[PDB]
Amino acid sequence: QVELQQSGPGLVKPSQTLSLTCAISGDSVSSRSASWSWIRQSPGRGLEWLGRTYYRSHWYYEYAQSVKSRITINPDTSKNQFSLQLNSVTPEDTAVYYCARMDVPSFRYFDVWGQGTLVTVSSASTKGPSVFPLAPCSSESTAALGCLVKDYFPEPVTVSWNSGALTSGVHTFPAVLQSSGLYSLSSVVTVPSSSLGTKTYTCNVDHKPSNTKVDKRVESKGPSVFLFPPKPKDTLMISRTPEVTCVVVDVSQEDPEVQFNWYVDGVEVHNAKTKPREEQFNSTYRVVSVLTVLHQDWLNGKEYKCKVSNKGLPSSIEKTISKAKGQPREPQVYTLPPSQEEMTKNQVSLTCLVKGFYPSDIAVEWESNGQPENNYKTTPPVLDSDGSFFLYSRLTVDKSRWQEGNVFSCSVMHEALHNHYTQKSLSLS
Amino acid sequence: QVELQQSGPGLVKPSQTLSLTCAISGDSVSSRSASWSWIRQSPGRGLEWLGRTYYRSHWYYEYAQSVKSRITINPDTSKNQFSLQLNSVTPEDTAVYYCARMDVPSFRYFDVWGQGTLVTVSSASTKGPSVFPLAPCSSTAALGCLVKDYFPEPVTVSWNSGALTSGVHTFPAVLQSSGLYSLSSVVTVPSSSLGTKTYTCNVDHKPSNTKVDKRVESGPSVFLFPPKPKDTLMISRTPEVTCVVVDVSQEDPEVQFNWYVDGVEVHNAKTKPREEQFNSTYRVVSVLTVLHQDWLNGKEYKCKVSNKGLPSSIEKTISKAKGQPREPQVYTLPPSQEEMTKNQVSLTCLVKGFYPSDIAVEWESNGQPENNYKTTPPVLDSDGSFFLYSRLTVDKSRWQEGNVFSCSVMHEALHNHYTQKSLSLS
Amino acid sequence: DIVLTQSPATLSLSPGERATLSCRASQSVRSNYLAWYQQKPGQAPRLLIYGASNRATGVPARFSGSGSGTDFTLTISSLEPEDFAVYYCQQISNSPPTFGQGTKVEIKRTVAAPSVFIFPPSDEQLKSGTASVVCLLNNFYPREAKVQWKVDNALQSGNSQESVTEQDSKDSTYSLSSTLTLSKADYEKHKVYACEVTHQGLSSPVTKSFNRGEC
Amino acid sequence: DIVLTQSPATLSLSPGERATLSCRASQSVRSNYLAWYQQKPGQAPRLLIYGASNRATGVPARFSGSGSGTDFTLTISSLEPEDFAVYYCQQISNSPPTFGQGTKVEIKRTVAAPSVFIFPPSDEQLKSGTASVVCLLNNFYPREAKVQWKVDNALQSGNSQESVTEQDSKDSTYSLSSTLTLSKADYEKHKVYACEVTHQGLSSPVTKSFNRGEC
Ligand SMILES: *[C@@H]1O[C@H](CO[C@@H]2O[C@@H](C)[C@@H](O)[C@@H](O)[C@@H]2O)[C@@H](O[C@@H]2O[C@H](CO)[C@@H](O[C@@H]3O[C@H](CO[C@H]4O[C@H](CO)[C@@H](O)[C@H](O)[C@@H]4O[C@@H]4O[C@H](CO)[C@@H](O)[C@H](O)[C@H]4NC(C)=O)[C@@H](O)[C@H](O[C@H]4O[C@H](CO)[C@@H](O)[C@H](O)[C@@H]4O)[C@@H]3O)[C@H](O)[C@H]2NC(C)=O)[C@H](O)[C@H]1NC(C)=O
Ligand SMILES: *[C@@H]1O[C@H](CO[C@@H]2O[C@@H](C)[C@@H](O)[C@@H](O)[C@@H]2O)[C@@H](O[C@@H]2O[C@H](CO)[C@@H](O[C@@H]3O[C@H](CO[C@H]4O[C@H](CO)[C@@H](O)[C@H](O)[C@@H]4O[C@@H]4O[C@H](CO)[C@@H](O)[C@H](O)[C@H]4NC(C)=O)[C@@H](O)[C@H](O[C@H]4O[C@H](CO)[C@@H](O)[C@H](O)[C@@H]4O)[C@@H]3O)[C@H](O)[C@H]2NC(C)=O)[C@H](O)[C@H]1NC(C)=O
Ligand SMILES: [Ca+2]
Ligand SMILES: [Ca+2]
Repeated sequence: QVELQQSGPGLVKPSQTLSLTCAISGDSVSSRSASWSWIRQSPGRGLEWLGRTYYRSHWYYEYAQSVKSRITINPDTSKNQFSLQLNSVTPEDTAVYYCARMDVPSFRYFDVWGQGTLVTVSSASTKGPSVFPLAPCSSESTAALGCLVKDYFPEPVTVSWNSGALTSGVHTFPAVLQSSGLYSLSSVVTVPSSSLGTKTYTCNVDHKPSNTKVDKRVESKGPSVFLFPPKPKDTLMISRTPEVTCVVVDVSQEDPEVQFNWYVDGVEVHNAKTKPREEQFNSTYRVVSVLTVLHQDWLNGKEYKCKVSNKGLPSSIEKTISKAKGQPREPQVYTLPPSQEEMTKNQVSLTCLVKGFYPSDIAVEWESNGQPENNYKTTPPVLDSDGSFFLYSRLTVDKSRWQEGNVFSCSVMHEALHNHYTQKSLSLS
Repeated sequence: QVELQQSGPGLVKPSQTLSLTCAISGDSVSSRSASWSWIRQSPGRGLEWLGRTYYRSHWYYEYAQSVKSRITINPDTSKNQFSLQLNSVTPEDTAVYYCARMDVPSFRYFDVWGQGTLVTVSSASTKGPSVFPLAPCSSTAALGCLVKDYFPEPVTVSWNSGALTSGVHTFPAVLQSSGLYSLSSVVTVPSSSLGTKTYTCNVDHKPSNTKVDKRVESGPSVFLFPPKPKDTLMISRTPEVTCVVVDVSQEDPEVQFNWYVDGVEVHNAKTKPREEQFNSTYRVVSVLTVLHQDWLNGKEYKCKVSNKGLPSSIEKTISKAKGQPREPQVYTLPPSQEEMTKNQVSLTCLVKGFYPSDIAVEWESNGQPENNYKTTPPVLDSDGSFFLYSRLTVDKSRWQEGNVFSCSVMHEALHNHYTQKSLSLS
Repeated sequence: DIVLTQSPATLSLSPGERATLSCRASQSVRSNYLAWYQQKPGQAPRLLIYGASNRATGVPARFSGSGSGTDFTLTISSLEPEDFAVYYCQQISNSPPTFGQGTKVEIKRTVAAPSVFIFPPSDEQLKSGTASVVCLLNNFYPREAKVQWKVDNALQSGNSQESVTEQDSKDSTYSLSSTLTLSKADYEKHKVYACEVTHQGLSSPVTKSFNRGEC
Repeated sequence: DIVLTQSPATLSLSPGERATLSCRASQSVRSNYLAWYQQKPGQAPRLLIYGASNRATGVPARFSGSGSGTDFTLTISSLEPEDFAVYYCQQISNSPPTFGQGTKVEIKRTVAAPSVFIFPPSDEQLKSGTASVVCLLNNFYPREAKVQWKVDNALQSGNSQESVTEQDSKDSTYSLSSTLTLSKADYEKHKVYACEVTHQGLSSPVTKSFNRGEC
């Protein structure tokens, strides 16, 4: 894998010359398939290509019109590198500069990029940072520590903790330019409160422009349950496996090990598959129990009760789920072509109206030429004045595909349909 | 060693008699070289000799001319003591009275003295002190005791029964306008000792027989709703933000609402009285009228809920969805030919690509509203905009007659917040 | 130069949702010369799609490109939290190569209240003549948060600055620092230093404070 | 009676200095019958010199008496801080025995700033209907000190009383108490109670305060 390594100072005095170098590893600067390029990025102007150098039995140079009078990109075949020279810089040249490989004459994509160099146009002198500790003044399991890095110029600084050993819970804030014209930022880390007495925490600040590395030791003085039904498609297909899912969140580390007891119409069952505790990013635990349900049992209105017991709750949390009670009603399925007013667009809407169904549990999918179409959204079921439900499904297709006469189909799975399935086609007349 | 111990009350009413006793240890009251004396001291008159008793094979008595008519000094050979009796006292007799040994005929110096008795000539009654601790509100710390409203002087103040003497300052008493004395006694101690060591001031007021030892130490849920989309979009309508409090108990005090617009408190909200719910809890609603343009410009509305008397609170803040508004595209779709077998058919209105999701959809025909419709909630699309469908059910005969039906949409990103799209059999 | 107009400028979606990003060209672009890039904070753009529809090396299957002429689309079939990035389209059908202005993809997640911490200025900084008091709001969602500085219960204004981290690629949260800057003289004039935080995840504002002299 | 006139009435000297105290008699006094006494606060006078020139029992060598007839002198060769006292001459050459009016010896020392402390009224006293607020100025020199009471930044007048200790026998300092007396009603009307101290040892006045309700 080809690598580009950028070097050169980012701080340039106004009217002076910006000089950067891009060292290539894994490819040749003389490659007949590559173009060795420079691209800059700034908020507001965005990504802007500056130019390229490339060899095709002769060295060629191409530059963006805006910088043509001040730019030079020179290859060096001895060191396998290429440079950027931008003369008479102004504050408008402040940006991140990247070198990049444009490759393959047939595609000309930029597949390999340098790390970028932050270029600041300023007459101000380079100044290394001062670093101060951030420690609490004086119950809580987690503590925060940090370092305040200030009075430096230009950007950037790199901050590490314990020489790079500590990365978890580290937040290094973006720098802010102060009224003094110097930058300031803080780097923080959250650590276990128990470790504060035995473990040391040191921030390391690298400021390459001033060639300084600064070290600073920083010295210091519930559960919820959710019960999910099976997916409507699973209950209606004998080849699919319907399941009810019990999820426990906000389980604490201090009070773990949850007890899962199930009840099918009040009768305890012991075939559930309980997964082990999973630690979350917010330091809590999540536990999941999955109970395979019999297709006909769910469809006949059986009740599935999940009882959860944990030290965090005195009264055991219970949740009960079942299919909606009431007489099942067959859905009517209608396909509607795009409006003629929508034919002015590159993309058109294919509509599927599904109405008169009960219960609201339903599955709607789209297909074309025996393959699933995924660029659709279906509304939730909506209650009609007659107690039944309706919804609409909208498939977005390229106008060309619709105009070509391709047949699109809306498939619906519901318990009140014959063989739990119906399909309705839609194509241009 | 020779010592003199004085006793007797110092408080004497005007015209009455002062009586003090001096007890001798280490010498005899009958000593042929000694004269057993009384001397008083007052600011202004200074040290003044009152007289003596002395034995020279016979008891003799010599008195200062100024007190001769009222004084007696009597020896007691059984107890080795001598007394002072001063009759018909006046305020001019207020002083510290000392007994003393005058010794050696060749020199007649006063080598041994009693501790002194403070004598106050006053008709005022004896009153014991009130003792209060002096401790800071929140390396060296100061503590003390305020000894107030007592009469007469003196009081004796000690710390930890006399164990603590270093850093102790007992101030002179001041006679207050009430005619009662007041003083403070303080001590500075290491701040580190405050947690382990105890500090007690001991106040003794012999006239009132009082000894004081003073230790010196030192539910409900809230939901906040935005205005109805049509209300913010029509200048003739009144948009309002609704703050709802649920799970209020019958015994709970009055629910108080504080409202804020971009942090600025407003006082025009209309709070409705508490209402009991079927589950025996109570529900309270506060409604705040908002200005159309303020809501559309992203102003923040804050409802703070608390109970009268109690200090805790629940806060909620609401404002319009953040993100670039986008104009809805409105398309009307006729019924499917397969639906033409029914007495009633569906007229469809597809509204898509709008942002924010706040929208109102209605139907009309021949300048009159059509109410037999249902609209889906807005659905978030893969491009971050929303879409919905509205379905108007009409009699097939009305559709077939060529009646023109219209889908009306109100959204902030539409010109004049309104658009209408017609649909008829063609 | 060919102009590439990207829509929407910002896209906020939950993990598991489909994302659709549009790129509209001012002039027809030959499909082989239309590419898509993904740029994460502090990194160079990463080639995602080339030749309008070809997945680049190491690019997950959830990313796909489509379109032709002037209308191109990048689809993320099922969003992952690590997909937080700015996505750019790029053309080289006609020289010079040009880029779109990007679509910033933000990841929706459940509301998370910030964990609040207050830091007094160190004795070392105090000796230099400046007192910087720092308030940290850790791992919260949404990004909207209010921080108020109170010095001896008096509300502060114009003497504090805020900085926010970019959305975390794993937990989709933000962190925020608020720094109150005072001279050593103005700092020693008062005792109680407090930062009051207001956020959607907090039922009532959270105050973290310290008393100058107890540190 | 024989009158003894002592001079000077007051003598302020540093430790190590020689102190010369005079006693002049109105009639001739037989030398054997002229004595000197030293009186320290709260104590009886102590016999120092008898028979004009004899040091009494346990009296240090720095004390010496001289003179005859009508002119007597007490000399302290090299003053010690514990020598702070009032010195009296006394005669018994002719009855009745009489005393001089004394010479008060004060000790000079380097300037010492007071350590200031404020005490709120106790809850126990508050119950009785009176609030006594006490300000302490500890171990200072010289005696001159200014104490100002400020209640909600308003200067107080006629509602405070001062009391001073006698010069310390070891460190030659003074201590002072200032007591502000208010009714319970007038006390609960205000919040900030402060005592402001002005002294030679302080570069700028020192203020000690408390907020009623925080105690
Ligand atoms: C005792 O009984 C109380 C009253 O209950 C009502 O009456 C009984 C008989 C039943 O019929 C109930 O179904 C009925 O609600 C209960 O109060 C309810 O408490 C719950 C919380 O426990 C509240 O839930 C919250 O609801 C929000 C939406 O609320 C709107 O929509 C409801 C219909 O869907 C409607 O009932 C509400 O009145 C409300 O309607 C809007 O009102 C505004 C202002 O007037 C109008 O401008 C709008 O047009 C109305 N819109 C509609 C559609 O009509 C949710 O937003 C909210 O969810 C949010 O927070 C949760 C966390 O709590 C998140 O998980 C979630 O993702 C989301 O962000 C929440 O679900 C409910 O609103 C209360 N009902 C009323 C009427 O106030 C008590 O709970 C109950 N106590 C006990 C112990 O049982
Ligand atoms: C610590 O972190 C935990 C983990 O959070 C996850 O990870 C972080 C990094 C972020 O990415 C989070 O966004 C992410 O959630 C938190 O756990 C979450 O707790 C909240 C409650 O505080 C839970 O909310 C509830 O969600 C229900 C819906 O849940 C489905 O959909 C979610 C996506 O929208 C999905 O994340 C869930 O996994 C779940 O998915 C379904 O799972 C079933 C079973 O496997 C499948 O069959 C379905 O196909 C899945 N569906 C989809 C769409 O994928 C809501 O239903 C629920 O609301 C109900 O109750 C409330 C009252 O609480 C009512 O008001 C409301 O009307 C309704 O009835 C509720 O909102 C959330 O699910 C938890 N997340 C997970 C993954 O478990 C902890 O909260 C957090 N702790 C702290 C203190 O910060
Ligand atoms: Ca190549
Ligand atoms: Ca508008």
